[PDB]
Amino acid sequence: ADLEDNMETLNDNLKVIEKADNAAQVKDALTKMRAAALDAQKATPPKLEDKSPDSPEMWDFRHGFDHLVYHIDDALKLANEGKVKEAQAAAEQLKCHCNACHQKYR
Ligand code: HEC
Ligand SMILES: [Fe+3]
Repeated sequence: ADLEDNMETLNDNLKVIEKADNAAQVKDALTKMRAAALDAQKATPPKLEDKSPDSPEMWDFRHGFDHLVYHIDDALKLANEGKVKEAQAAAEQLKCHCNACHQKYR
């Protein structure tokens, strides 16, 4: 999918997690977020269109998604342990990282 669609997937599923009734629901949402993060990582954002694909900016952009995936994986651990509230709180730790990338590259 294109970058905009993957961002909608991230945004929608964070809301799903916030509204979830059990940890399996959180797990399913996080799983979709993981996949959308890795698909987004393949994209070139508009603001870097005129930069080298090997530029430090593009590596930073890509690495931002690695870190999002790292957080998703830690929250998945909690979700798979049935810890719905902890897993929800861990998913909220994503938000600053959404914001930081947006500040740089949106
Ligand atoms: C870079 C490492 C990013 C991270 C991490 C996250 N987002 Fe993002 N997002 C990024 C860019 C470069 C853009 C602009 C793309 C463009 O074509 O203009 C966006 C945009 C969004 C949007 C808006 C989509 C739209 O059609 O305008 C949303 C709703 C969004 N991003 C959500 C989102 C969330 C919830 C994230 C953390 C879970 C997140 N993004 C991380 C780059 C990056
Ligand atoms: Fe972090």
